[PDB]
Amino acid sequence: ATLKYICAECSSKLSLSRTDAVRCKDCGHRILLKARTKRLVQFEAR
Amino acid sequence: MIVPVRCFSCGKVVGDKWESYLNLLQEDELDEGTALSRLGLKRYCCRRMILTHVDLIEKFLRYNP
Amino acid sequence: KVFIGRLPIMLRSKNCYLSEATESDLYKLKECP
Amino acid sequence: EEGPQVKIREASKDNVDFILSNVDLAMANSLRRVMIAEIPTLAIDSVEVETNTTVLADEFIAHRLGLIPLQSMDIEQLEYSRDCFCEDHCDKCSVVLTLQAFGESESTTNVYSKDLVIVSNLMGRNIGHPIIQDKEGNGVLICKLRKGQELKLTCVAKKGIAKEHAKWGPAAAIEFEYDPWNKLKHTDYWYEQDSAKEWPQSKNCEYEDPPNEGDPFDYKAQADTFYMNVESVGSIPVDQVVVRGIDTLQKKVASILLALTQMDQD
Repeated sequence: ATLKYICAECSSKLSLSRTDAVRCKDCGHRILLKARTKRLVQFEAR
Repeated sequence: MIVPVRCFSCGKVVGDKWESYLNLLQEDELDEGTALSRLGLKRYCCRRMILTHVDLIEKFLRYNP
Repeated sequence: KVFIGRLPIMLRSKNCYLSEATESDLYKLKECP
Repeated sequence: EEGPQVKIREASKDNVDFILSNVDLAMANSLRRVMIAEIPTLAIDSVEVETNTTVLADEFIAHRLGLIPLQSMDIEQLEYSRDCFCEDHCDKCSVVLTLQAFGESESTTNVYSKDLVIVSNLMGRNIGHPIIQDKEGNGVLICKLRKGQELKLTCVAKKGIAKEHAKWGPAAAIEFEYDPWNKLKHTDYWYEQDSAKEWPQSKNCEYEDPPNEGDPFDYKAQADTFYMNVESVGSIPVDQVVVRGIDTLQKKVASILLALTQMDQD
């Protein structure tokens, strides 16, 4: 049900915004990816 | 990095024969060259395909998310 | 006792955590073995 | 019967060793090529990746899915997208396959072509079925994944042929030979001392009578007899890969007569 970022290790849908620093709940590992986009992407089969 | 489905040069399907071949090695303890002929790979083109591919994926898999 | 700058360490040297670490150890670190 | 005849030698579900006799070389080959590049087939040509966590990148898998052979016997009754009046595809010109996987197993889950699912109406006809010949029954390993790695796709297969891409061609290889004992001297063997010994003999020498020294050089000799052997992938039974061959080729040679006509009115 919706999300944003991710733990680069404990991969746990996080999410946030301005001034909320850039950490995680427990393990700090301030890395954070950004997960996919809902809108399906289409590809060439060759 | 995963088996190559189908042979470059020639064209013949070859993506399934991975495990089959890989098994003819650990279990039925055989020697390459023969193993292949048994899997049906007769001509070097679609032969070299298997005998070479290095399954990196397994190494890839071993990371995390 | 006292702080006097930092010495950029070399990878896989005595001071690198990797020197001690093992196969399985690394992957969980992300560093390719 | 009337002209160019055959004498099938060995023959299985995957090969069709045989002998084409009394035809022109041009024709032998003409056919050969036809078999290789222009036999209509079916295969994936559009992957709508919804979710993927694997180590194989999107377009990677994609490519693979295309190669994965699909059923195509009734192909001849599934219009090519480009002709079906539907804005971008329909059950009347396309097949839809879905793919879902999840890393439940605490030990590497394999994604095989058998995991494909047909979700479009087949309209009752052999088509779009991931062809399997694997002993176990899971053919072609698409890709692996670990812990909680997912992979939701959706494919659309269409007609298409080895000209537009090989992933369509059914051929996969085709033996071809003739004059096993160079009688027309279509070659000049390279040697160090003696051609005969250094240049191996072909299993196909037997079926044709040997040389006979003394004899002068036969010049009026042309080219009867060819020892083909249409192999196959599976999308089609080795036979059709040879019939539809002689067929498609034939249709073309017609659309030239047909065009020669729509051109006589003016």
